[PDB]
Parts: sequence; structure tokens; C-alpha cells
Amino acid sequence: GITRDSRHKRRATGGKKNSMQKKKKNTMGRQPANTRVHDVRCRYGIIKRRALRLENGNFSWVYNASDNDFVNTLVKGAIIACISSRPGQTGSVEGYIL
Amino acid sequence: GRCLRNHSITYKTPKVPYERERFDAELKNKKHMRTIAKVML
Amino acid sequence: ARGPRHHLKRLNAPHHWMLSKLGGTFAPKPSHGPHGMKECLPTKRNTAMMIGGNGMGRVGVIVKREVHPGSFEIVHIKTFTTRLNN
Amino acid sequence: ARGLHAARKMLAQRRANKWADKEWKKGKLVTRYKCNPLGTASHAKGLETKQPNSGIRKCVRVRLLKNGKKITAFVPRDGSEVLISGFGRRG
RNA sequence: CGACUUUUAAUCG
RNA sequence: UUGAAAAAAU
RNA sequence: UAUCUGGUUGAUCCUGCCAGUAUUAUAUGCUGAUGUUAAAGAUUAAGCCAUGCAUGUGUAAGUAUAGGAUGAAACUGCGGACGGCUCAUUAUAACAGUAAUAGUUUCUUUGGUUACAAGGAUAGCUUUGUGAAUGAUAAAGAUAAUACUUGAGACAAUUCAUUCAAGUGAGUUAGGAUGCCACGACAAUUGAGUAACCAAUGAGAAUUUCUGAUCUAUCAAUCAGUUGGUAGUAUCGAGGACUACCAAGAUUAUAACGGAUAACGAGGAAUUGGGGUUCGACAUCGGAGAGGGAGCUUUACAGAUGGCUACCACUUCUAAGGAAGGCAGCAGGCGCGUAAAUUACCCACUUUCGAAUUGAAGAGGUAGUGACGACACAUAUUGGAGGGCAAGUCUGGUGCCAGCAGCCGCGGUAAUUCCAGCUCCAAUAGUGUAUAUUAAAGUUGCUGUGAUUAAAACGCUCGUAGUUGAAUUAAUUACUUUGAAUAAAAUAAGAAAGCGAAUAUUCAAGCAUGGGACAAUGC
RNA sequence: ACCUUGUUCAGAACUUAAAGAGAAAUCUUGAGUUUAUGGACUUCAGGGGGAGUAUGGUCACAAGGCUGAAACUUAAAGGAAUUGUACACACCGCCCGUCGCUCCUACCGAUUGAAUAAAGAGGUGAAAUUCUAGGAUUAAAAAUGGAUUUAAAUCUCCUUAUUUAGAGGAAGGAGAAGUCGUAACAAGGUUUCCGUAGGUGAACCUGCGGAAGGAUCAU
Ligand SMILES: NC[C@@H]1O[C@H](O[C@H]2[C@@H](O)[C@H](O[C@@H]3[C@@H](O)[C@H](N)C[C@H](N)[C@H]3O[C@H]3O[C@H](CO)[C@@H](O)[C@H](O)[C@H]3N)O[C@@H]2CO)[C@H](N)[C@@H](O)[C@@H]1O
Repeated sequence: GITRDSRHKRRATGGKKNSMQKKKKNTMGRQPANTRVHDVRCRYGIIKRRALRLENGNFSWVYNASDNDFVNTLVKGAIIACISSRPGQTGSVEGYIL
Repeated sequence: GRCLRNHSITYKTPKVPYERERFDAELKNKKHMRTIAKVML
Repeated sequence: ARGPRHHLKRLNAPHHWMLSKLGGTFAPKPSHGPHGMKECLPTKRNTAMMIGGNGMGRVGVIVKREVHPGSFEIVHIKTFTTRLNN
Repeated sequence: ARGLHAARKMLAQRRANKWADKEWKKGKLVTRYKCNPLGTASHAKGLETKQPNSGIRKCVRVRLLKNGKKITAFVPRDGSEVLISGFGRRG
């Protein structure tokens, strides 16, 4: 479904690119499972730990810089302490005390 | 291309079809290095 | 290509394998291992040895080694010049 | 222009002047695909003289299978689906 | 139909 | 002062 | 071979074109003794397909009461993501060369490291069946694993926060240390097999840097995820690839945006004195596609279609309830058209895949058709006889009629041109005709054209972009010389052929280098 | 100062040439220094017609101007020379335009003229997926519901190419001997031609202004 190639974008001059092929699997995108833990079989057989939702979290010693709407999704750099891991990729929430 | 095997032509017909000074001189049937010499000279 | 290639064409085979152009449509594909496809075989192409460019097959001793931080470095041998990897 | 850096104009100048060529233009603009009864093809299957010569030229009218246009065609010899292939002069 | 002209074209009965 | 035309090819 | 000839006039000298000529590849008319080599449904319809084959695979080393080795089937494993076909797409896209990946990375292979055995069920096996049937499926009862698990002999790599810090042109970099999380073994394997990690294979795959494409102004302004910034998401991974906020930015006369192609690109081919013009679907490299889109599965690799799902459009079987299929694989049929071969045999060459020395392969080889072409080679045709252009001022008819003639023209009754008969002219197993490429064409002009009168100096001046710009002096770029590096085939080169040439290319870019005369950019 | 002489510039010209150039007429203060081919730059041309016509675009109140094809047709058209000559069958020459008769080609096209194949915004929306709920069956897990994502297919207006169209037409071209005139070539019997305006069966005629390609290089 979601592709990540630049065959559908325009040029620096504003030109519209013309199709010469179809969507190829190497440009796969995936639906962003927002972390409000699953596993995804990525390319080359490695596994991605998709944390659908999660509440506990390791930390070491209320605001989203990107989208205020996210304020209770869990993303990197979110303030709750500031999350430092990628929960949607690694599958766990690791953060640090501000 | 069409074939891997090579081929060549072993003759070339003259430019002018009918010239008497050639019909007599040439008379089973009527079927390189000079320039190579030239290029080094 | 959907995946890694397996067959090999006679023409596409490396030159120094000395394969003819009419023996057969295909050439033996070298398996992966300690040596590359174009650096192995399944002057006719300290003292050193040239394995790479035009100097392949030449033995001799180095005089000096210019270095260019941009791209590469050059080795001069008793004289002919070539890159380090050769 | 003749200078060493004026390669843009002479390249541009030649492209413009080529269109004046009657023979060259006929082979590039779109008439060999819509105005030529033969198209680009050699043959085509289908179904009184000038002032100082007197007589009658026997001829034939032919409707082409593909295009459908009607053309006038000569008969080859004395006392002589049809295949038609041009004449000595091209077009 | 013929006559006319190098032929014809017409014309003339 | 008025003064137009000469059937087709050899 | 750096080559021309006929035609405007009573005659001349021009401009200028038509025609003549040679050649390459398509078709086609007539004709055909051999040997060798060899193209062959691309153009028109990536239009439709009847039928048959094109992908299966077994060793001592997985599981076998269908215990001697052997052993079909089945489970399990591997592959069918390579190979083969086609050129519909596509105009800086793809492709070629060059550079990077300190921005990603498997599969295979190769090197290295890190409880005397436990638990259950399952196919083939047997039993019942079902519908017309698909490569159709339902019930029941057993039995194994290198199938699936648990379990121990004791680490490896992920995330996070802090810190010590040597290669490389260049890294808070490889790496070490601290605490945390995650994951967690070297089959409870078989007569070789296995997990995690590191490296190579790997110059490889994939993204990406620079330079390079045909015609068009009767296409002049174009772009709003558009151009950038922050932060996240998603990805194998960089990045507006995407989401939220912020900014107004990006391209263009050095041709942007848009349009056309009877456009897949390159290596190459045809022809050329030099310079160039035209072609390149088609051997090999890269790209894209499987009737049209789209969405997915499995895996290490697919947006796979000789895999699936839905819609559109078709094809087929049907017992009428239902059911499958995708020839642009090999043969072969239709349709189309001027235009293109056998419904052959075999894995014996080359090579690939497989549990592997065996099996399989319409890949591949062999055989068949095959004046596409090419080389050598018997002894008979094709066109022509006014000129161009070699060849009769021979004989019969026809009478501006039939006709011939690529052009000049010949024929109006005594034809060197018609239709015949004879003879000789060119080439010859070939030779006519039509179409198109190239040369001729100095009739497209850089080398190289012309512009008083033959076609052709804007009515005139100003003026932006462009181009071109006097002499003079003891940092880049351009230029120039050498190298490096540079797929083969082909070209040329050391009967057509075939097989190690230093074989040299092969330009446009890019890298290194000696020089600074002629140049451009600011100092 | 005005007139007469010399010297050196700028300007409009003229005379000779055994030279240079050209096809020649002629040019010479270039139309010379060009196959012994390159001083700098801009514009234009590619046999004759169809044609400066059609379509499209744009400027003007309009007449019109600027940009500007193709189909098709044809072996010549043209230049300079052997008092003017477009004549050489040689003026009993050549030739122009309208009309009459056949055939062909493109263009327009009341007939709301259409029709077909391909491109953007809005509506309907299969299917498969991500998530969620459910858990028949034996923690696993099937039917099924719901919300996203990707979106085929279809409908509505709009953007490119290919086709059918009759009254209504309107042009051009080709074919020995068909009509009406005398327009042009001699001073062609009113010198000719260009622009423009008007009239006219037709060539054309007349007004204003140019040009000699004039029948005058001259008082
Ligand atoms: N070419 C188109 C124009 O034709 C116009 O006119 C055309 C006709 O009106 C003119 O006709 C001539 C006529 O003038 C003359 N006085 C008599 C002659 N028989 C006609 O002749 C014409 O028509 C006849 C009809 O049978 C045809 O056979 C003949 O071939 C043709 N030339 O001949 C011309 C060709 O058809 C102008 N004359 C001409 O200038 C213009 O170019």
C-alpha cells in the first residue's frame, strides 16, 4: 500500500513525473501503529517489535514537540521525563529524567 | 545484431555500370593494403 | 531483477578466462567464497606484484607513493604507475 | 556568428533552416501516416494524355482494404484483389 | 457519306 | 483622329 | 575513386530542380547444379487463442514395520524471485561513463567465534464417504522427525543513559567501562546436520553525486508537499517518503512548464576523403511488462502473475447445482497485413536447479522448412539494343490507335524506342520492379552555400538576453602533455570462417600530473 | 570676407582601367582583398504553383497588419547576354481574365452536428490489508461486526488525438482543337509596375503617392 519512492512527487521546477513502472516492494511503507507489543516481519527476515500500547518503562538518571494532538501517544522525544527510544520500532519505552 | 558468426564481402561492383574502357580491359565470370601503406606514409 | 543472478553468459564472462565466443551459450558461474567473480577462476594479464590494472603480471620494486586525500593513492614501481590495490 | 563560444546559435540556426528542405520535411511531419495512401508501405493490396501526346491511357480505380480511400492505378503492359506499387517517381 | 488538308479539328453540300 | 482576331501537334 | 551524365534556348553562359547512378534492407516478378555459413510473425493487432510440452528434486549420512543395504508414496527440506519471451510504457525519467554509501544489506558459499535424551499429533497407512468434475474435498483409528515444542550442558548480539578513547583526508568512530532492559544458544540431530554473532563473497543488490537525449514558441511563464526548517512517524536504511508546527520559497529565454514520436537506452550497424547523415524491437549489459488497473501471500530476494484476491474485458467445461484460465515460453490456429518456418527428436555440447557425480531442463544441442543475406564453386536466366548507358541506321504488321517511355521523347501508314522474328549487349545462378537509408548534395553549408538583377538584407533607429570585444605586467577555470582507470562481442589489426595479438580504441564527463603562450572569472 | 593656388580631414558624386571580381550586364570609396575557401554580429532563402491561402494566435473602431502551413499539381519557372522585345512555326507571334464541360484535393459546415479513444476536481465504492471486538471449535483459533490505510470499478463537468455530416457551401488544381473580349510583351497603340481607395461580365479602369525594372545617364 504505502510507498516511499519519489516517483509520485514533482521536480524542483514543478514538473509532474510520468509513470514508467508500477509500485515495487522495496519501497514498502507501513501503517503507523501509534503507541497509545506486536512483531512485524521486516525485510531480510529480521523482526520489528511493534508496541501497540504500553505503560511501564525503564528510565535512567503532557507535551509533544511535533503534534499537540498526540497529547497520549508514545513517541521519541515526548515528555511524560523525555522518551529517548523508538517505541514503535524497538517495542519498549526507554527514557531519561529531565 | 543478428548472428555471432562473422561475415564479409569479398568483392565490390564498380560505380559506373557501363564504360567501354572497362568492358574491354576486364574482358568463369567477372566476380586494402594500399591505404594501409598510405596511412603510414 | 527480482533476485540475485545465477546463470552466466559466454560473452559476459571475464576476458582473461580465455573462453571462446562460440563454444557454448553459457559460462560456468563462480560460486561465492574467498575470491570474487572477476578476481578468480572457477604480464599477458620491497618488491611487489600487480594484480589489477594494466600492470597485472608485472613484478618490481616501488620507488615512491604519492597520496591524494580526495580519491585514491598511487604506487610507482620499477617505471610504471598504478593504484595500491593492484 | 563564428566565435568559439557561439555553438548555440549555429546549432539553432541549422535546425530552423532544415524545415525549408522539401525532401527532408516530408519525411518528418505527419503526412506519411495520414496523407500517403500507401502509408509508409511499399505495395498495397486493394479492390487522355498531356498536350503533345494523343491517345487513351487505360487505367483502374481501386479502393484500399485498410484505409478505404479510392486511387487511380495504371495497367502495366500492352493489352493488359490487386497489388499496386507506385511508379518511377516517389510520391 | 464525300470534299478538303501532312495529319487532325472543325467546316461544305 | 480610329487600326480587334488568327483552331492542336509536327 | 576527394568522379558525374540527360533535360528550360534558334544557339550560348548560369541559377535551379527533376531524372539518371552506386549502395544498404524490405517486399516482390521471372529463373535456379552443388558444398559451407546463416536471418526468419518486430513494424500492421503488448490483438485472440484450440491442442501437447516448457519445474521439479533422494543421498551411506532427516523421517520409513509399504529394521540387511536397497527402497516407491507421504511428511519434512530446497527451488520454481534464475532461466526464457516481448518493447506496450518511459523525454533528465530510464541508460552510459564516473563518484559515495562515515546512509542500507540478506540468500548461497568461505573463514572465525560464542540430560542414558523430555513432551505431546500428523500425513502417507487403514475405514467410511461425498459431487459431473478440477491439481475436489469430508469422517474415524493408529505411527515418526533435522516437522513443533519444553528442557541444559554456562555466553553472543539489540535499545537506552553516562564515561575512557587509536584507523581513516575526515568521526564521542571500530573498541573498552558503568546500570539497565530486551534476546538467548552451539538440534534431546543423522551415517554429515544445527542456532546467534563477526568477516568475506560484495566492485555485488539498492539508493545516490557529476556530465551527456530527438522535434516543437501555432508551448512563456510554471509549482502549493510546492522549496526549505524543526520534531516525530515509516522504512533494510538517507530523505516531504509521510504527519504536525514555522518560513516563502523552487524553476525559467543558457528554453522552464507543456506538447509529439510510427522513443526502451547503451555496447553497435549502414554509408562515408576529411567532416558528417540515418538506423539500433531484435546475440551481450541495464530497464519495464505478462489482457487492463489495484490489493496481497510465502520467502533471503516478488508488488511474482506457467501464486492468490476483487473489479473491468474475454476464454473454456457443465449432469444446469456448479467449475478454470491467462502463449509478449516452444511448436501450432485465426485475425492483421506488402511482410515472416516444424503442432520433430534428445539431455550427448554449454550451463543451471535439486535431499545431488545418476534426476530435470521447448534453457541447450540435433534434425525440418528457409534465392533474407554471406563464402567457394558446375554448365541459364534476367533485362536491354535512340540518348543518359553497352549493344542493330536487320525485316513484317500496326498508323498520334494500340502502345512504349523512371527524364528527354518515339508513334498521324517507310517507326534505330510499339507488337512480333533474327542477331548481340551487361551480369549471371542470378537478374528485373516498387519503397526507404547513405553518397552523389559545396541542393542544409563547422570544414562549406547564397542574398544588385535567378529564391532570399527587417522601411529605419534605439535596446535587454546572446555572441564578439585595442595595446600593456619577467586563485580557480578553460586550454594543452602525459598517465591511472576503463564488460565482452563487434571495428581495425598480430575464402567467408574459427581461435589469446603489446592487440589500440570508445567520445562526453570525472581523477592525478608537467606547462602558462592565447583566454574567462575577482584581486 | 568673395574670388586664384598648396597642404593635409569630413561629405555627395563623377572619369579611365591592359588590373581584381563576376554567368554576364556591370562593380572599383566594392559586387575586390573567397576552393590560396575563417575580421565581429544580426536577419533572410532553398525548383515552379497551391499561397501570404487555410487553421490557430494576436494588434485595430474598421479596411487590414504581424505569425503562417498542408493536401494536391508540374519539368520546368527564372537571370544576363547573341533602339526595345515575355517573339524564334519568328506579329498571320505570344499571351490574360470571366464563362461552358468532366475529374481530383484540402477547408467550412444551421442539421442543439455529432461520435469514439485518452488526461484533472467532486460523489458512490469492491477487495485485500493495519487495528479492534467476538471465540464456533481444541492458550490457540475459524465465521462475523466496526474503524483506518491502499484503492480497483463506476457516475458528473473539464483537458488531447481519430472519425460520420446534408440543404448551406466556398476555394484550388489537371485534361489538343468550346464562348466573350485586348489586358500584358514594340511607345503593345492610354509607358509599365508597387501601395492604397473606389467601380466594374471579364481581362481591368480611374484618383493620391512612389519606382525605372523607361521610351531620358544629355542643354
Ligand atoms: N490554372 C488555373 C486558372 O485557369 C484559368 O483558366 C482556365 C480555363 O478557364 C482556361 O480555359 C481555356 C480557355 O482559356 C481557352 N480560350 C480555350 C481552352 N479550350 C480552355 O482550355 C481549358 O479547358 C478545356 C476544356 O475542354 C480543357 O480541355 C483544356 O485542357 C483546358 N486548358 O484554361 C485554364 C485552365 O483550366 C486561367 N486561364 C489561368 O490563368 C489560371 O491559372
